[PDB]
Amino acid sequence: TFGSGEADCGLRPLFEKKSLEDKTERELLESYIDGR
Amino acid sequence: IVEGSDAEIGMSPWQVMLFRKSPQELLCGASLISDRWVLTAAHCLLYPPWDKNFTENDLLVRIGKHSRTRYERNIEKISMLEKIYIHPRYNWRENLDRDIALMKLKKPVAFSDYIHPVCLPDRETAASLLQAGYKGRVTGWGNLKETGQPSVLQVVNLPIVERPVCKDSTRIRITDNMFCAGYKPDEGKRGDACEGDSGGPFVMKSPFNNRWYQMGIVSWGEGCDRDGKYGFYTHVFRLKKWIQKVIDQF
Amino acid sequence: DFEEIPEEYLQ
Ligand SMILES: NC(=[NH2+])c1ccc2[nH]c(-c3ccc[nH]c3=O)nc2c1
Ligand code: NA
Repeated sequence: TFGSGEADCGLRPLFEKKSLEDKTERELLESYIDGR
Repeated sequence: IVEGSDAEIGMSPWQVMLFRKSPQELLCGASLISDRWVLTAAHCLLYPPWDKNFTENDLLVRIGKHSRTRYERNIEKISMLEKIYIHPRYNWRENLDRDIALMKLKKPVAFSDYIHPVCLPDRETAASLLQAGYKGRVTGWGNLKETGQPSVLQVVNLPIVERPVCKDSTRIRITDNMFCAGYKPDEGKRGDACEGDSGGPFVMKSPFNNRWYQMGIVSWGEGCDRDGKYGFYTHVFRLKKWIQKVIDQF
Repeated sequence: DFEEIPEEYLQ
């Protein structure tokens, strides 16, 4: 509502929250000069 | 989405559909930013050239979807709008500069595994992720070809392009409130948003806190997936103050 | 093409 958003925003129930990855997110992370 | 794949169940839980009541049809995409606010492209609502000028009453917001044409009983929610706010300086006369709009729902929606909001970026996240070469994701139920509509929500991951390249691909004036993304003719990869995808979200996943942020809104393009051309998006972080003002003033 | 939605969403 205020800046930023909700608080628990951007964490998907069926993925992040269960520590599961969708099939192409790795592609994104790999393009930010790799993220990890 | 041209050259995208079928999304997964709950992959983009913030994807929203703007549905017209009569005729009943898909208009644009939108995104869920809080239990009561939806973000979309102003051209989805008001575009005088083609006599478009919708009001609260003419639209419906369908949340929690996957299928494009079916009413997914017990999974999606339908809300009516309370108010529509367009950016005071949205420019529909020249280049769709400040193409952003906010809609206030009648009632809050309850989240689920299929309905969850996206984060809006902050100065530092914008700073660290909106870099040429980095890939973002776009989703929508729009056409699959320039001239062919999907059954499920589609997704494609595109790279951000250097501004000089974006400007040199069109005759329209790019402003600092837009950015473009897409592969080059020379990257053997395709993909783009297309008709029916406007208003939807271009997102990135931060590697600092694993959250998905929405950096852009599908705004425009010249044709779909044409070589040499790119898709332009509204720059959410540059219009964020405007966003905060209407959400804490109303 | 689109399925019908429950009438209480038109009103
Ligand atoms: N190729 C693209 N990146 C693109 C993106 C959004 C579009 N939106 C539209 C559009 C076409 C007709 C009516 N309204 C629209 O938003 N064409 C579009 C093309
Ligand atoms: Na292209």
